[PDB]
Amino acid sequence: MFAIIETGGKQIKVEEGQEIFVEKLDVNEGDTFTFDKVLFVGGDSVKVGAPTVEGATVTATVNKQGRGKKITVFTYKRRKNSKRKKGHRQPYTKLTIDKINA
Amino acid sequence: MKLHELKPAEGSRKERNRVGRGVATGNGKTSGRGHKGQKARSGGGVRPGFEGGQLPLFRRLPKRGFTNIN
Ligand SMILES: [Mg+2]
Ligand SMILES: [Mn+2]
Ligand SMILES: [Mn+2]
Ligand SMILES: [Mn+2]
Ligand SMILES: [Mn+2]
Ligand SMILES: [Mn+2]
Ligand SMILES: [Mn+2]
Ligand SMILES: [Mn+2]
Ligand SMILES: [Mn+2]
Repeated sequence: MFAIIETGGKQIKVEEGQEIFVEKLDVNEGDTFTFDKVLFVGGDSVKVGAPTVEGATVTATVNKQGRGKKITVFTYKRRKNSKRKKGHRQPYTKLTIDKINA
Repeated sequence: MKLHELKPAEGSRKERNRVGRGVATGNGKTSGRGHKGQKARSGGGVRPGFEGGQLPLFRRLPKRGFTNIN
């Protein structure tokens, strides 16, 4: 029994007991988040929403509020004299699911 | 002012430009391109090819001159 939740700029498929990694969630490092936008839920019984299967909160606990590996954005125009380098590390949130639709 | 905490007056002093040290700096041709941005570099001093720093002349001078108190 899984479920699909809108949550980043993107949708996510979550089965619970399953660590997930979504966009920095602007909530605390121990609090339990409840995802509001659930599209579809699978399993033996199956709700398939319009946008939103009405009701139905997926719940997860916040584990880390982190920043991913740096990746250096380097770029250059050949010959015509002009490179540009910038490091980047994206913020995230690792949660872990518990009781989808519960 | 405690000699290990010297602080120069606000807005006085600004780091000199150093041309020719890199490219990101914005100065590696240094400046100019192709022309007389050669080392000798003589523009000429003030001129084109037609001398307009000269048209005609009017002059003379003898001893004189005072000092004004209003
Ligand atoms: Mg003359
Ligand atoms: Mn925010
Ligand atoms: Mn400078
Ligand atoms: Mn330039
Ligand atoms: Mn050249
Ligand atoms: Mn030139
Ligand atoms: Mn020059
Ligand atoms: Mn020379
Ligand atoms: Mn001359």
